[PDB]
Amino acid sequence: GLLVRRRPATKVLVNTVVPATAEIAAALGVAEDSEVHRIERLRLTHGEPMAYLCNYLPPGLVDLDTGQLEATGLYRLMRAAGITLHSARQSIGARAATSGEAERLGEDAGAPLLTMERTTFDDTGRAVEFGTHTYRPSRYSFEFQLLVRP
Amino acid sequence: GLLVRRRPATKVLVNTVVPATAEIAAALGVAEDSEVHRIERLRLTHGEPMAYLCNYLPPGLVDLDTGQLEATGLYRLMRAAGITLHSARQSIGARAATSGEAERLGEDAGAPLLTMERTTFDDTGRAVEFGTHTYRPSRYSFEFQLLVRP
Repeated sequence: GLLVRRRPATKVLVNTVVPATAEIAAALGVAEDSEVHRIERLRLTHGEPMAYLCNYLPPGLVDLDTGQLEATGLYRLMRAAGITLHSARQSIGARAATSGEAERLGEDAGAPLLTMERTTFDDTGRAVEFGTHTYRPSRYSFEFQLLVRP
Repeated sequence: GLLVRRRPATKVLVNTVVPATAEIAAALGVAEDSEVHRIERLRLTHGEPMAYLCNYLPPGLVDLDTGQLEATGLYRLMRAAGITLHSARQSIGARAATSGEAERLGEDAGAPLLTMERTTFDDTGRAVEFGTHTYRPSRYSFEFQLLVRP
């Protein structure tokens, strides 16, 4: 079996409620146009922008107060509200940035970005969080160790 | 603790012996300019190029016959020669492709590529393999599941 070990400042840009598109509904297992929470954060290191984090949560899970979010990570907050985080599904990829995300991060439109999409589930196998993220490749990379564990 | 589960055709382009640069020596724990094996593979899916794989092995580990390499994966071959693979260190990133890798893969110079670097160690904690890879982001992504395991 394969065990894993993974090898900044946060500013909230969006804290809203929104109807689920098909992609979001699919990820979270809710109905299209049902309401979900949309959060957007910029993460900076040494005052420079590192990553752009968009997250979607299903209704009635957590109190999403902007501010709490600038203090601690989203997972810590969720556990704090007594959500159990049991697994996550992840895909890591790369894209040319469109004008929007290129601006938010301080980069030219078309410049390569590191992307990742994640869905997080609880004890009962329900999606609890869906994230769609971009990272400045000159500023960030996914670092981990894989271990064969008896 | 965090367990992990991961969610083509191969053509050998280079099978050679080469002096270690500082980067390669560092990864593998050998001396600069000491000799290492350099392998290069193109992986294709449906006859289209998916990834460009450069690997370096320290001397006297495996018989690296081109051909065997078009049949099976590099890890299987190494285990086959009785190497124990115990862990690996990985970093995943993104780059604009330079003319070289852009050509090899069928892409314009500057087009975003998915990159990954990996070092693999055996039972005794020695590097056994160092890989430096590129992936066409429209053709590939890193897919996995993370599990909290009692």
